[PDB]
Amino acid sequence: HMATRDLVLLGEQFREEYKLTQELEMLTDRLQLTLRALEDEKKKTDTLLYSVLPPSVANELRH
Amino acid sequence: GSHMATRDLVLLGEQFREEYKLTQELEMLTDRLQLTLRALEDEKKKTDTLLYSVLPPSVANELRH
Repeated sequence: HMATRDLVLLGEQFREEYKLTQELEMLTDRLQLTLRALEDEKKKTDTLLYSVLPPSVANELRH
Repeated sequence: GSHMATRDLVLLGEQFREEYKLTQELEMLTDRLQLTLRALEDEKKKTDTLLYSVLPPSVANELRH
């Protein structure tokens, strides 16, 4: 017993779930970009931390 | 000797706070992810109910086991 109402409404349910997965994709895309921004910031911080050291000590830490 | 001048110290302080700003954005985004997942769970149970509801009760009961 699937009337026209139930069929239309099932169609609308699928569409609502797609809007939500589209939001999940946008969020995860942004999360990956913000992680990359953190990686880039960290590279700068790390450089600054090495820069204040005596070179033989810096050398020793780099491995 | 080491050479951490006042400039280097101040800048390192600025590096740390720039990084906290980024981790705060990461926490916000992850919060929104979990909120969006919860809305999807809520929507999925409505869809699920609709799909059971159109079946003969016996069939739905049988699938529910």
